[PDB]
Amino acid sequence: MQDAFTKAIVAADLRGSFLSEQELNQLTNLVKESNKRLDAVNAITGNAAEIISDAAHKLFAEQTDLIRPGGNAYPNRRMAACLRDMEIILRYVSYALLAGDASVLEDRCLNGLKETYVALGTPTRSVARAVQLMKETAIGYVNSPSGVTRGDCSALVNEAATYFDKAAASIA
Amino acid sequence: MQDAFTKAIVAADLRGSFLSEQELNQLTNLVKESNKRLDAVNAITGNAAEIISDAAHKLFAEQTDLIRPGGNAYPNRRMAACLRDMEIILRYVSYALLAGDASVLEDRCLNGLKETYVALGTPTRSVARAVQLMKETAIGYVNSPSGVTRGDCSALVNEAATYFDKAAASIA
Amino acid sequence: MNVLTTSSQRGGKLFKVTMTLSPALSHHPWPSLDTYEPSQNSYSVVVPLDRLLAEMTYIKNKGGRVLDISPADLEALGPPDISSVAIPLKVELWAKADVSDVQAAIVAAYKQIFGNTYVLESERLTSAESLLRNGSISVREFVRLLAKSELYKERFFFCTSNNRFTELNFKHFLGRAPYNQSEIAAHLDRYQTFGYDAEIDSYIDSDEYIQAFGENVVPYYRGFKSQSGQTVESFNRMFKLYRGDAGSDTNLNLQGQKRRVDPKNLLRSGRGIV
Amino acid sequence: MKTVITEVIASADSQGRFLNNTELQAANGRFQRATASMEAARALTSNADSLVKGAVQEVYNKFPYLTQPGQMGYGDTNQAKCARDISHYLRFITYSLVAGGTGPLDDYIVAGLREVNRTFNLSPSWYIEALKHIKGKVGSQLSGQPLTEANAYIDYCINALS
Amino acid sequence: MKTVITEVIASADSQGRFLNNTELQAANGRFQRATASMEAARALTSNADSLVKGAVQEVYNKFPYLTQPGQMGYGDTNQAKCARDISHYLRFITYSLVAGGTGPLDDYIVAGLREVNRTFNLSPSWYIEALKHIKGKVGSQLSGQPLTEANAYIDYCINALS
Amino acid sequence: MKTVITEVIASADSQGRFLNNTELQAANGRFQRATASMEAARALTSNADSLVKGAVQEVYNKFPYLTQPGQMGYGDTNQAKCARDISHYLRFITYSLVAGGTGPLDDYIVAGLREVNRTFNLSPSWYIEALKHIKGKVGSQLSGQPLTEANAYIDYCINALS
Amino acid sequence: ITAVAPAQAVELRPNFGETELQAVIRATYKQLFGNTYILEADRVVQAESLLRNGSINVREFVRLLAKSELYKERFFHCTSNNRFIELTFKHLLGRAPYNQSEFVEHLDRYQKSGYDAEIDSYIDSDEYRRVFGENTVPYFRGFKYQTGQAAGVFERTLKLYGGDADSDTNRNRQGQLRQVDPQELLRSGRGIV
Ligand SMILES: CCC1=C(C)/C(=C/C2=NC(=C\c3[nH]c(/C=C4\NC(=O)[C@H](C)[C@H]4CC)c(C)c3CCC(=O)O)/C(CCC(=O)O)=C2C)NC1=O
Ligand SMILES: CCC1=C(C)/C(=C/C2=NC(=C\c3[nH]c(/C=C4\NC(=O)[C@H](C)[C@H]4CC)c(C)c3CCC(=O)O)/C(CCC(=O)O)=C2C)NC1=O
Ligand SMILES: CCC1=C(C)/C(=C/C2=NC(=C\c3[nH]c(/C=C4\NC(=O)[C@H](C)[C@H]4CC)c(C)c3CCC(=O)O)/C(CCC(=O)O)=C2C)NC1=O
Ligand SMILES: CCC1=C(C)/C(=C/C2=NC(=C\c3[nH]c(/C=C4\NC(=O)[C@H](C)[C@H]4CC)c(C)c3CCC(=O)O)/C(CCC(=O)O)=C2C)NC1=O
Ligand SMILES: CCC1=C(C)/C(=C/C2=NC(=C\c3[nH]c(/C=C4\NC(=O)[C@H](C)[C@H]4CC)c(C)c3CCC(=O)O)/C(CCC(=O)O)=C2C)NC1=O
Ligand SMILES: CCC1=C(C)/C(=C/C2=NC(=C\c3[nH]c(/C=C4\NC(=O)[C@H](C)[C@H]4CC)c(C)c3CCC(=O)O)/C(CCC(=O)O)=C2C)NC1=O
Ligand SMILES: CCC1=C(C)/C(=C/C2=NC(=C\c3[nH]c(/C=C4\NC(=O)[C@H](C)[C@H]4CC)c(C)c3CCC(=O)O)/C(CCC(=O)O)=C2C)NC1=O
Ligand SMILES: CCC1=C(C)/C(=C/C2=NC(=C\c3[nH]c(/C=C4\NC(=O)[C@H](C)[C@H]4CC)c(C)c3CCC(=O)O)/C(CCC(=O)O)=C2C)NC1=O
Ligand SMILES: CCC1=C(C)/C(=C/C2=NC(=C\c3[nH]c(/C=C4\NC(=O)[C@H](C)[C@H]4CC)c(C)c3CCC(=O)O)/C(CCC(=O)O)=C2C)NC1=O
Ligand SMILES: CCC1=C(C)/C(=C/C2=NC(=C\c3[nH]c(/C=C4\NC(=O)[C@H](C)[C@H]4CC)c(C)c3CCC(=O)O)/C(CCC(=O)O)=C2C)NC1=O
Ligand SMILES: CCC1=C(C)/C(=C/C2=NC(=C\c3[nH]c(/C=C4\NC(=O)[C@H](C)[C@H]4CC)c(C)c3CCC(=O)O)/C(CCC(=O)O)=C2C)NC1=O
Ligand SMILES: CCC1=C(C)/C(=C/C2=NC(=C\c3[nH]c(/C=C4\NC(=O)[C@H](C)[C@H]4CC)c(C)c3CCC(=O)O)/C(CCC(=O)O)=C2C)NC1=O
Ligand SMILES: CCC1=C(C)/C(=C/C2=NC(=C\c3[nH]c(/C=C4\NC(=O)[C@H](C)[C@H]4CC)c(C)c3CCC(=O)O)/C(CCC(=O)O)=C2C)NC1=O
Repeated sequence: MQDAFTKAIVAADLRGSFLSEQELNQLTNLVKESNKRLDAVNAITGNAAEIISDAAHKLFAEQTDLIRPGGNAYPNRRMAACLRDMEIILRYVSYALLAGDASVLEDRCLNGLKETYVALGTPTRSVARAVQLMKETAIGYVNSPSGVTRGDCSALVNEAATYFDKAAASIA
Repeated sequence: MQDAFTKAIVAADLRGSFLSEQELNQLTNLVKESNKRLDAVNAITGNAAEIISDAAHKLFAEQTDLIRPGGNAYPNRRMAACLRDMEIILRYVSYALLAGDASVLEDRCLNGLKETYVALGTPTRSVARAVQLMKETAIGYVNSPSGVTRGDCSALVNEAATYFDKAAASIA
Repeated sequence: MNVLTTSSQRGGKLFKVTMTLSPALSHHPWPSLDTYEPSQNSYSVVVPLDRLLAEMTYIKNKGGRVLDISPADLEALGPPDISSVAIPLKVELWAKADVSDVQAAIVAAYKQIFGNTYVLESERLTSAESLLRNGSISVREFVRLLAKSELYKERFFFCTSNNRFTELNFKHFLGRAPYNQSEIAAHLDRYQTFGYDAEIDSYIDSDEYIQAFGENVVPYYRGFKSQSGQTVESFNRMFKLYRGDAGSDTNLNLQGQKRRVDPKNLLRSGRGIV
Repeated sequence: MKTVITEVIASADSQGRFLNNTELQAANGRFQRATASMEAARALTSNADSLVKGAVQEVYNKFPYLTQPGQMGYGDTNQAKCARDISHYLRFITYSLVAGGTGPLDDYIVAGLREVNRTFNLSPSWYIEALKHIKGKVGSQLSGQPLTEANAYIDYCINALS
Repeated sequence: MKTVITEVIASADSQGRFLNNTELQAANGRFQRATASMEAARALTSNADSLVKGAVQEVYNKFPYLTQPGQMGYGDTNQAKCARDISHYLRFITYSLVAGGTGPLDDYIVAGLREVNRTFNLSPSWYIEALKHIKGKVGSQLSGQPLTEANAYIDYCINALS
Repeated sequence: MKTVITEVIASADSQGRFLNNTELQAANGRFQRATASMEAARALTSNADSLVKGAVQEVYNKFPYLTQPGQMGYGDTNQAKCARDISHYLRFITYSLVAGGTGPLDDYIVAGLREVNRTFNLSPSWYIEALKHIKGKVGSQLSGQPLTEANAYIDYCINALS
Repeated sequence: ITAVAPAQAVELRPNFGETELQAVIRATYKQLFGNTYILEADRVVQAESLLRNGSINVREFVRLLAKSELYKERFFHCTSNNRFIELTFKHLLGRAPYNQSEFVEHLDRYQKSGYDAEIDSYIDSDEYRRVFGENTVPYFRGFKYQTGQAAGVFERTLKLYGGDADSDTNRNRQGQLRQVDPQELLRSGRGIV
């Protein structure tokens, strides 16, 4: 598994080199913003259930076919599987966010996922949408939390978004 | 598994109580001395091989019967087992030292150990001695290391000793 | 064990493996004789890199045969995107060509006929292109000229079996996969008694070819769309045949020019005689 | 019992390995963090009495019907066992604060929670609402990293109950 | 690759669990400790080569028969491959410093070490002595927690070779 | 303890099976071979004294520096423990000769070898050189199939140490 | 009574129903954790989801459960390393250990390669593969003479199997101890392995 430092190290090694002063300071900056990062990961963990629930309510509000017989979130067994997948993806997105690298998300979650869903008959476009809704709400929480020091978290909100967007793209 | 805090918590709970101001400050002191504790655990880790080796050289210097045929550290297979056990015990002593509690040592290492050795015909008094030698050298290292800030580590040296002494007592 | 998710746990490179097992690995717990499930005749399992050497050794011993090893992450990105080629862009050469109208045709015939392999500039058929430019020959005529060339003979024929050649031929010349086992056989017997050249002519003078391409249209993909007298399973063969925009026919593969359409698969569409 | 210390030791042991710089760095986090944690702990400890009575009442104010006869917020014994239960939660929150991890919560409240609540007809909604209220008031007893810690664990209980 | 961040994530994942206050406290340790680590890294980075030539020579001075003909410290190629190898070690030490764990050392030097050294007739003693020397000189390039870090990883290599 | 006899019995037992012609043919090999083996054994047995002193010295002649002060070929105790160790090897070689397999070598010298040698700073190179020398001299004590047997086992030890 | 073990393994007969899958999941938890209650919150929902999707076999599901932190807390952190090895033989292989050599090899592997490599060593064993395969849940075997056994395994597996109401439960005041004697373990073999 990689994190943002480990990634630097692998690229340096492929040159046969000690880390460039370029790469050093990029990593010094990651340490600089790490308290914000911890709050951002904490924002997701602290509202995981609601993020999934709210995404869910809204997914089925839009796509009332999934909860009809014939639909891929019917009966209870399938809805529980769908709720479970929403949690799994939100979980690996939070891991990537602590790590500063998408690899755990791509390697443990996204790799093969689309082909799984197609084999199952699970409508990937609906799954992509559920991921887009989790993103909206998750970032909502990253931006408006309990008595965190005021500052600018937009860099981290972007990065979190790209992890949500990776997952969506990979699946649709 | 317990650490020194977890131990406090279990005793508090058995009263049905929030931690006593007594117990709170005992734990505040453990946090106070924690940098020293980290150096002490680091002293052992950083010299593990030599601690085992030096204990070993000296054990067989004293007890030349173990390395004769008929002896419990003969042939190579048995010596490797004996060297391995020295490492295992030094390892759980270092864990206890990071934790501030003996439980991991007693539960994962010392529990049943004497009866194992007796079943095997392994002379427990010799094993106890090997543990006493590891203690001497380990503490040596805890007390005289590379450019650590000067201060008093005797409290921690005692506590490390009791973990070595627990193991010895339990085994002999 | 089948089609996978993820790659690694601590970290790995997962490889998925495929074998053919004896009742030595897997058997039912029944009263007699040891048998594995008939549908797990060739079974596949995904193993992280360390357990991999140990697994292959075990499988080979207790009797199995490894059929493949391929990284899991290669195999997770699906099947090709086919949007560029579901419905292509047709290129056709007009009566009085414009000087670069004709430039368009040559680049495309190359790409399509040679199956997207690079044709380097030393390599191009210049005298033949001269002919098309002056109108002495037409686009279909030119298309036949490339096929009988050494460059075509060399990257696609000389180094692979006849099964493969014919399967490539259908893809290049006709744009569609090969529908039947009979098609393969009918062709192999022709090559054997009339030679390579007669056999090449047989796709370019065919009725199927003539309808769709006529004579001034560069052969273009057409097997991702329903056609006539096409078995239904020839639309899955097309995925096996074309591997994406960046894929190509390539004879430079480490393993060499090989198949792509399983012989077993062809028989599913019907077996007769001759 | 899950703490940063027990976790790194568990991970070392399971690979048959001495603690190394990775594991000691981790431990330093837990020790550096103790001050904020333990401030939250002391504030939650001395306000316990009122935090509990505040949350108990809020369960009845949000679910008015509970306090009518024939219901589970009626009579001395139900209302007594309620205060006790919220008190259990606050107690384990302080323990988790002091311990440097969720262990006390995981072992004494989370493991088994749903089975128990389901057999005894206890709705999680009450408990979430008790905790939401406790979270509101703890906004003005603490601030900075002690508040973040208090929040971390209160929210952890709310997610355990959803 | 073992870092505080990867370790806590691994532990969460393996229990199917979101990161909680235990795991985020741990991460803060790694981030709080980056400054000392990265100062050690910069000092070790700029004062580099000579460490290799110093240690290479010391292997021959301590094992004189080494630099004699017919021996493995003789001729340009042996002496070249030696400098390179110590340079590999220092390189991975800096990586381990920057990464927040032993991962780079574990994955690129420790995994397989003995098999390789045994097939190629390379004695660990040389490498330990190279590292003991590097440890002596790093005593005056750094101090405080940067020195402790440098030491942690140098010693880690010496234990890997014993 | 691995011998032809124990191996075939192990293989029968593990298939729940009486010994059959396959297994008895195997045993005949071991019995037919005993004469050459046991001649090697008797020659190695009576020359033991000098084979050991010859190999011990050769370790010092090939690694001259070992015999200087501060080194591991210096003083009565090192040089005593060396003779003993080569004597252990020759002893187990004779046992393996007599036993009809590598068992005695596998169980008493090979299992654990590297761990022990690594903890005690014993270089395999010495031991290989002791054995290479013993192999040189055994060229003129034996010939034919007794020499081949002696060689088989000496070489087996040298491969165990590489 | 150990009426119940003669055994009859349960499995994923290609084309399993959700009821048969839930019976397999309940059987794997009863085997790996004994008669100990597991809260629904403590279940490895990720590993159950992978088995529901057919993406893992019953062997790999047993591997994920034995590597879970719940198994470490109950059996590894609460017992001695020798008692842990006895219980891992009980849970994964359905037998007692054959000789004092198996303990030394497993103790040495655990010390060299850690917890996860020690769990993999039982599951990748040719004994696990030969007798459970990929699709059979682990089950108690020590009541049948098995090929290449040691008669003392029957008595030791009886000592390890206190019956269908017993708990390898880690709370029994004393807590996690040992149950097969070292002296009695030594009869059957003892070697300078
Ligand atoms: C237990 C693990 C752990 C956490 C969670 C942690 C958080 C943490 N967040 C901090 C700051 C902060 N955190 C934020 C975060 C935000 N600002 C906003 O306006 C957004 C709504 C939000 C975006 C994510 C900001 C702006 C600061 C102050 C600037 C800084 O220190 O970087 C600080 C510095 C002290 C302070 O200023 O309060 C800490 C210690 N430390 C830890 O050890
Ligand atoms: C990577 C994990 C980690 C370690 C190892 C660590 C060590 C560490 N040891 C420290 C102090 C110290 N460490 C010692 C230790 C000793 N004094 C002696 O004379 C004895 C030989 C030895 C006994 C163990 C002393 C006396 C101090 C200064 C007093 C104190 O800060 O408590 C300090 C405070 C800064 C300083 O004064 O240098 C740190 C950060 N911090 C960490 O994050
Ligand atoms: C799900 C239930 C199920 C079925 C149906 C099944 C079929 C099956 N038949 C097999 C072999 C076999 N099947 C046959 C059958 C025949 N040979 C002939 O010539 C006849 C035409 C025919 C008998 C009518 C033979 C001879 C083999 C052994 C092939 C070999 O190993 O060479 C094997 C390979 C494993 C083994 O040999 O045990 C499977 C899996 N396995 C199953 O688990
Ligand atoms: C069978 C072998 C063969 C021959 C011999 C051949 C001749 C030939 N020369 C052509 C054109 C041409 N040939 C020339 C040659 C010349 N221009 C001058 O002023 C000079 C007097 C002379 C050079 C010495 C030019 C300029 C054109 C292009 C005419 C145009 O497109 O306007 C064309 C029209 C097609 C094309 O442009 O490629 C043909 C077919 N083609 C063949 O396949
Ligand atoms: C690259 C050079 C090349 C080879 C080697 C080749 C082999 C080959 N042999 C084939 C058929 C065949 N091959 C045989 C051969 C035999 N039948 C027997 O019973 C005997 C054991 C054996 C003769 C010794 C038969 C009978 C068929 C027809 C099978 C059928 O259609 O049922 C086919 C299917 C196409 C066709 O029938 O024309 C190919 C591709 N094709 C090639 O292009
Ligand atoms: C051998 C004779 C033959 C068959 C049977 C055949 C089936 C066939 N149906 C196709 C598409 C299709 N088939 C349907 C059919 C349906 N959509 C629905 O929702 C209904 C349930 C169902 C109508 C009852 C649709 C909608 C597509 C287009 C799928 C797409 O492009 O998204 C395609 C892809 C190529 C194309 O779109 O032309 C094939 C090959 N092709 C053949 O050559
Ligand atoms: C859809 C657009 C498209 C792409 C992207 C494409 C890639 C592509 N690159 C190829 C070969 C190649 N690609 C390279 C590239 C490289 N060699 C190196 O060492 C470097 C690392 C790298 C250059 C940066 C080489 C050397 C070959 C020839 C391999 C061979 O034949 O041995 C081939 C095989 C066919 C051929 O050789 O023409 C394809 C299909 N083809 C396409 O149609
Ligand atoms: C160590 C941690 C721990 C927790 C958290 C815990 C919860 C818990 N609550 C219980 C009962 C109860 N819990 C309540 C709760 C409430 N009643 C109200 O007025 C409110 C609606 C609500 C408070 C918000 C009630 C009324 C009962 C009695 C249920 C019964 O026996 O009918 C019981 C059943 C045993 C008993 O009757 O005491 C348990 C185990 N037990 C524990 O050991
Ligand atoms: C990525 C981390 C990494 C390490 C650590 C590494 C060590 C390493 N050292 C090697 C050789 C070598 N290593 C040395 C070492 C020395 N010679 C001397 O003068 C001194 C005594 C000593 C330095 C202290 C020598 C002489 C060789 C050549 C061995 C041979 O091929 O005969 C080789 C064999 C391949 C080769 O010949 O380069 C490896 C793999 N390789 C790696 O990839
Ligand atoms: C049953 C089979 C068996 C073998 C093979 C064996 C080897 C062996 N050699 C040892 C020590 C030793 N081995 C030597 C070897 C040598 N010193 C020299 O002068 C030469 C360089 C070299 C001989 C070639 C030395 C010097 C020691 C003492 C190491 C120490 O304790 O510092 C020890 C450590 C216990 C002890 O000090 O006796 C073992 C176990 N032990 C066994 O039980
Ligand atoms: C064969 C069918 C079967 C039975 C009957 C069975 C009993 C059984 N009860 C156990 C624990 C338990 N049983 C209880 C039961 C009670 N506590 C009380 O105070 C009450 C008096 C009583 C409820 C009426 C408790 C509290 C434990 C947990 C003990 C502990 O871990 O501290 C355990 C230890 C394993 C575990 O905790 O899951 C077993 C094996 N297991 C089985 O497989
Ligand atoms: C590594 C962490 C991890 C992930 C991410 C994961 C995904 C995953 N989702 C699955 C099923 C599923 N996933 C869904 C999800 C959805 N259905 C919809 O219509 C929506 C678009 C979407 C919810 C937003 C459904 C309905 C199934 C069941 C498909 C079926 O069995 O028919 C399965 C098959 C196994 C099972 O059903 O338990 C896997 C492995 N598994 C994992 O272990
Ligand atoms: C929980 C952590 C843990 C410990 C502590 C442990 C001890 C332990 N030591 C053992 C053997 C051994 N232990 C020794 C140790 C010694 N011999 C001596 O003469 C000296 C006095 C002493 C070294 C100081 C020896 C020689 C054996 C092998 C006995 C034999 O097989 O004959 C065995 C038998 C299994 C095996 O040989 O691998 C265990 C279980 N196992 C564990 O898993």
